[PDB]
Amino acid sequence: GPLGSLYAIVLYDFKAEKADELTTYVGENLFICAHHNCEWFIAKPIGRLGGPGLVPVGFVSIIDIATGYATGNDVIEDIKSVNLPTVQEWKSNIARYKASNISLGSVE
Repeated sequence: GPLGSLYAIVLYDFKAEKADELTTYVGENLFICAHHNCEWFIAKPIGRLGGPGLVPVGFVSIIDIATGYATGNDVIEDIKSVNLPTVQEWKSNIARYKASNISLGSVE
């Protein structure tokens, strides 16, 4: 129901090929930072001070908090849920805005 934070799950170990590509690990948990052509994703691991990076969609799945299954949904639908801005629209926001604070709710 509530949105504002989207995440994905690595079902396969990705291998950074590009010069800005990032490597991943199979059966891993991570969150998308952006999406390109609803084909590529802007990964951003914390395990290491770096990222973000480009990752394949076939190597990541979107699912809600649970054991780890596929309901049959898609990332695109989740992209419009978390207003997941395209890597192109993100890069545009980068160096555009400045660290700020926004209203936040509260509920145990």
